[PDB]
Amino acid sequence: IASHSHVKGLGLDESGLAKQAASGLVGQENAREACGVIVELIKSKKMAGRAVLLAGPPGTGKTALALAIAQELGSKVPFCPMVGSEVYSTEIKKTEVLMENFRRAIGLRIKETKEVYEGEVTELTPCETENKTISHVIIGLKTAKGTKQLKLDPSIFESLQKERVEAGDVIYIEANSGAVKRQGRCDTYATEFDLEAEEYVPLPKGDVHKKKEIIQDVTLHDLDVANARPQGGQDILSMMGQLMKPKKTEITDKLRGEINKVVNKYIDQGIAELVPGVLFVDEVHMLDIECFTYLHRALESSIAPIVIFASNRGNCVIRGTEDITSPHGIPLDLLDRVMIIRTMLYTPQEMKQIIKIRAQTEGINISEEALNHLGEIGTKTTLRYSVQLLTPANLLAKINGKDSIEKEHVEEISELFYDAKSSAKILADQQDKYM
Amino acid sequence: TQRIASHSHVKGLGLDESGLAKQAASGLVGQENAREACGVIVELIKSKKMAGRAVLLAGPPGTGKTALALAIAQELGSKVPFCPMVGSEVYSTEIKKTEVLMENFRRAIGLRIKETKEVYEGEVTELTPCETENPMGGYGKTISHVIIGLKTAKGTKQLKLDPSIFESLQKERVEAGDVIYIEANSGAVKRQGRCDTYATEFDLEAEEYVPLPKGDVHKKKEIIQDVTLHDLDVANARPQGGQDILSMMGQLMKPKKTEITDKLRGEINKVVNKYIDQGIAELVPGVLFVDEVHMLDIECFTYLHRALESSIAPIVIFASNRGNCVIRGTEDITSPHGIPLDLLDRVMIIRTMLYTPQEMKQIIKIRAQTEGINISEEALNHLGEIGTKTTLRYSVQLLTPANLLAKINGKDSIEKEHVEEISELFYDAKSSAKILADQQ
Amino acid sequence: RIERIGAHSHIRGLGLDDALEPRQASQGMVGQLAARRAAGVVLEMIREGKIAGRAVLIAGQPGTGKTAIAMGMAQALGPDTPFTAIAGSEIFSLEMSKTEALTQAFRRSIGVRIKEETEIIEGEVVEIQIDRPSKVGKLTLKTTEMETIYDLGTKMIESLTKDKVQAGDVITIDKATGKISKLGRSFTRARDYDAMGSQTKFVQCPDGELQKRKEVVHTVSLHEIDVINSRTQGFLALFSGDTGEIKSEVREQINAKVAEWREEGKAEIIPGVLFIDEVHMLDIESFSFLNRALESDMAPVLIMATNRGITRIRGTSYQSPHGIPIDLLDRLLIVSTTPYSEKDTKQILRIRCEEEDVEMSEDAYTVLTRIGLETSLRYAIQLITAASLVCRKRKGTEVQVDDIKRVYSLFLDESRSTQYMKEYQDA
Amino acid sequence: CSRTFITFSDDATFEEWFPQGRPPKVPVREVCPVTHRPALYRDPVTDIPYAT
Amino acid sequence: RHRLSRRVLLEVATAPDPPPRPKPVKM
Ligand SMILES: Nc1ncnc2c1ncn2[C@@H]1O[C@H](COP(=O)(O)OP(=O)(O)O)[C@@H](O)[C@H]1O
Ligand SMILES: Nc1ncnc2c1ncn2[C@@H]1O[C@H](COP(=O)(O)OP(=O)(O)O)[C@@H](O)[C@H]1O
Ligand SMILES: Nc1ncnc2c1ncn2[C@@H]1O[C@H](COP(=O)(O)OP(=O)(O)O)[C@@H](O)[C@H]1O
Repeated sequence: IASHSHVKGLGLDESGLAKQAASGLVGQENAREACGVIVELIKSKKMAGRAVLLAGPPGTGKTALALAIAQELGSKVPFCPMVGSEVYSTEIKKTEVLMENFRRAIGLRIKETKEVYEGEVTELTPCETENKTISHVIIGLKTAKGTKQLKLDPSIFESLQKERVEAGDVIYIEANSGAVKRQGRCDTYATEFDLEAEEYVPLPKGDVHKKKEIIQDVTLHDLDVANARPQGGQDILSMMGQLMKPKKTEITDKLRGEINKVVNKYIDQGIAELVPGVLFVDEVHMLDIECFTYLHRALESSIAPIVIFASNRGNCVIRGTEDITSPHGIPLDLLDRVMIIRTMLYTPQEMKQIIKIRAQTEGINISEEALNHLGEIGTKTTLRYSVQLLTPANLLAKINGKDSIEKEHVEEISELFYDAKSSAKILADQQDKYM
Repeated sequence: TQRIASHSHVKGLGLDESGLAKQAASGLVGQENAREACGVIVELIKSKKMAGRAVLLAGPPGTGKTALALAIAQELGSKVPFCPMVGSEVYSTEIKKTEVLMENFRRAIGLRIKETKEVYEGEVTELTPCETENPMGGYGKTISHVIIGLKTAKGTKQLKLDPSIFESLQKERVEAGDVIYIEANSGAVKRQGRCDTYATEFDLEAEEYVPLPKGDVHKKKEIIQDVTLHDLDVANARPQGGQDILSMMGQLMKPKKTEITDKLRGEINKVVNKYIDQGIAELVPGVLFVDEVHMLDIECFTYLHRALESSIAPIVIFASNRGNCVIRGTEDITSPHGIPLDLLDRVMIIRTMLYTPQEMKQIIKIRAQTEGINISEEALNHLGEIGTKTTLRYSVQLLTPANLLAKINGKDSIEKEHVEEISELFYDAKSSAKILADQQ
Repeated sequence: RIERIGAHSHIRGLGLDDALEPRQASQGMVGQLAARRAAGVVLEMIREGKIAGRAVLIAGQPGTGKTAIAMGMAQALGPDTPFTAIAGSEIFSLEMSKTEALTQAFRRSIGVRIKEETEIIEGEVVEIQIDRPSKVGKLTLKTTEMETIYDLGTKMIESLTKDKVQAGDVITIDKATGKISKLGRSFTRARDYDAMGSQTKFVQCPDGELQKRKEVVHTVSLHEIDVINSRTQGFLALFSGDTGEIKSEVREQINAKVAEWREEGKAEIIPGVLFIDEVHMLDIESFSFLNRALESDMAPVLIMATNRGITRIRGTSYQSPHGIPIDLLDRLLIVSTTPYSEKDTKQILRIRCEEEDVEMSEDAYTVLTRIGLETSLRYAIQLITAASLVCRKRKGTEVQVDDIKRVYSLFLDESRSTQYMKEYQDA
Repeated sequence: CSRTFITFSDDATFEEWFPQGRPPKVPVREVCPVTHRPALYRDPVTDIPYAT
Repeated sequence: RHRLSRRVLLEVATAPDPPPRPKPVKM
């Protein structure tokens, strides 16, 4: 399935200049060679809070360039595609969404080492003692290497009881999280009973006591929401997730402050590695004046990531003010903090080659005559409309017994289907009949 | 207790066997064109065939919309459910507007269900095992049956049960000389304590000794439940009990409706069909009376003719009072009757006429008969006269205070002077409006 | 069984041929050849599901078959393909935002069918022994072809005792979990035959091998996945009212794991359709979100029925065609529906009356078509059942012209009530 | 037809041991000695049932 | 009705009473 897959990179030469036909992107050469500097800045890991505004008429590739920016940096750096309509949340403060997205666009790759206990359990004798709670528990795990006994806390024994485990089965234990899973009974006892509800898993290999390093990559918003909405095993605090489980509002001292301090403590000791992200806030032109005004302090923060806005309107009334208008629907105070990037409106040839590129993406064999007729049909309409009469055309050609698409196919598909402009006149004609 | 209301006089539409409205019958008078129009939809409801039909009672204020609207619930009878609601009940603080509409749509669709179950009661006299001649190898005898003797006020009979019933009894920890409860269809056995008749002394323990159960030891009586689709929906939505800690959240208010349609296309809406086709339940489609519909928001009006197009929906009897008025929630829209043109295109409008002096006089007489007032012929005539000036509401409301003034003045029937004195102590809307316009 | 017919129950699917050529009055769809052909094309595009993120709008005069075409597509699509019908006004919820409602609606039409090959047993219980003291027992299952004896274990015995099955019952034993699902009873009865009990019912025993490898399937929607994965509240995806999904911690993870499952072949894809009726109710923010919500491989196609013309967009003061901004209107291509002619309205009324099982005379058809052409089609359709009741009340057989003419005077369609609204009721 | 047996392989005596007992109740009102009224109490000191 | 007025408490401060020893057998 492909909806915006034709874009796979800015398609730029080593000198930054945009390669006319490359990476499935054609046209907008200036905008792409400009976004080259943006991606170079993002890979530098030096600046913070720099904003960009991809401005242009509808269907001009600003979003295409935004996704090509993500494709250029790769899947290693975090990318957070966000629409301007996600801020109008009813369960949490409006500015909270913006701040948690700014925090969520910051990545944190932290290598971690953890231990693991596993094998076939031989016996489990809970050490009894007077307090009159169970003191400890001796568990013997037999593996292909050897059999060893170990003492664990009563919480692990309780968890095992939750699993309803018995003596002689296979279990997986983790001392870091404390979660103990039930992989099933040992495999050698498959011949014991005729048929049972237990699952049989081969005797775990390797040493009973084994460790391993895991190179995990997460974001700071994950730690923020984990410290704001804690979780754990065998703790009644989980009740918070049943009666007190609305969306959280991490205070300043928690969103900032302590989380940053602990992350710096992890970094400066050689365990973590910072990776900036890219916050692509599309359809920013419809945010509230409050959001625009908070973006001031949001971007000026030394932690804020590189933001790439994308406006569509030319000059309209700012939402939330109801009386004042500004370019792009964004107030001028915020517009001074962004590096606006133009987006040229596509020309007949550029549009034709865009249609061509899009055709070969989702396995469509279009003939040259039909391709050229699509150019004629497009110069009268928008590119996004002319680039969509391909899948219906291919499906209709598959019905006519023709392997390819001809003139008549796209002419009948262009007749069954109308477009915005061609359908607006139909309503203007029958004005007092549509209600 | 009666507690006479404002519409406790309408007993029905008053239609003859041929479907023609009588001049005065079943409390209603006049409005023949309307009482015959809203009578066809009664048969439409009694057919249980159509879904989503709508009839709009559109007329001036006080013409009788609510009068002959709730009278349909009388003709249809109380057996079929009737869910009335005013247009102001949609606005809520914990449930979205367009959802209260759906919740009321399923509350009007009733589903009566019937079940038959045998029942056992009486003091157990003895429980002796029935021997099985060594079914397995030579270990020991086996319980093939268990002879149980139950004592009741009618008589004492011995009965056999299965060995699984014997195990259930043994684990139930009951003894002899007490009252038990058996249901063979399911097998579960319940206990009702001992027999208060002979088993308990003056001791204090409230073991709930049930007296010797009166009646035959074996009894069967079909239980007839009357559950609506909204009741079962809320039940599957807000479970009950004292287990499954998720259900233990009885401290929270939990008003949280907005039943997701997944639970509609899935549960009860499906088991309803599986019981109907099985011959256990009978669907009883009801009525959804929505008066003051002009109060619904534009979103509500839009959702209305999307829920009315569903195969599962009851009839709707709207009552629009406004004339050409602006739709609530929009601007510079002058849709007639305060209802969007699109929705008016889907409803059948029944126009009620304006009452003449004689019809209002009959209405006043009927309301006086209902309230129990012994109004005289002169007082009735004067009430009709002074009601031709104002609306019918004020005219017919001057029966209780007039009767009080009469009783206070040593009377047993409203006289011509009593309503005149009350007519000066109280006045109608127009008089107060003129008095206000004359003042600041 | 008992689910009364609705205004759209008569259409059982688009009356199209194998070449997407709409027939005149086949499969309940009457006239409207162009829009029906367009809907057939988009449906053929739906049953293929190789592109996701497209939209198609059906516009026309009020009462021309927009929702009718939507229901026809829904029916011709059949099950095994999620179809979600929502009105524009349904997303205005109080427990979640508009964008959240739109995401839920979209993901509710994306199905994930996980094929599971679980081996089980299926046979008639002949004998069961269980030695209570751990406890041990045995089981004997019979099928029409063979029989065998099983040496039940402790947990199998526990499960069978919880189910408490007895001889003669036909059951299925999940070798993996041990769940016992009893389909009914074989030709066996009389536990004691002297105790009370309900009526007995019997069904044939299973055939073929006792143990056989069958194929179960679990089909759930992406919305249900994100839901049950949202929080640890047990048995979610029903929960009567509550969805507060998180964007990244849940949604992106669900998408990634579904992609991974498609990679190895656990459950690849089954896209659906989201018919958004009366989309003019959506706010400017809803369209703003829809702009980029369609730009995703997990964005199923949506169908919108519009009745408005050049009218301001809700939530603002911008005049635009179809009450939809030209930003969202740039993707979706529009389909035009032609007003039904005389012979089209007549045949529509004929089919709709034959659906309600009512017989109308030849002149009844003519007069009702006259009314439904001078008036709206919906009123002429509503007058089919109303006129079918007076006839029965007079012990008639088929609706005549007099019954229709009487029920026409009994009610008012749209204009005979506004023209009489000359009394200044209230404003 | 499906029958059901439960056998006490240990010993046939356990066939009766489980359904053992049958101690029917035989109490009656203990009329008081003073006024011959139906007794409602039992004096802890005398142990004699009284009613007034 | 039984508010235990003050003076009653002062009076209750008197030495306690001996317990009984009931073992009668008669009508
Ligand atoms: N550089 C480009 N190369 C090829 N196609 C493009 C390019 N830019 C835009 N398009 C086409 O335009 C369509 C919509 O572009 P979009 O990213 O929505 O622009 P906007 O954000 O201005 O609406 C896409 O389907 C895409 O095929
Ligand atoms: N057909 C009727 N027969 C008897 N009384 C009527 C009739 N119609 C209206 N009324 C009387 O008029 C009063 C007000 O009418 P109501 O139905 O409340 O007005 P509306 O429905 O127009 O708001 C009622 O209390 C009722 O007693
Ligand atoms: N193609 C069709 N075939 C049969 N009946 C139709 C057709 N189109 C519309 N109708 C009839 O019109 C009535 C309402 O149509 P509707 O779906 O509301 O049109 P719209 O969506 O334009 O308002 C339905 O009761 C239906 O019987």
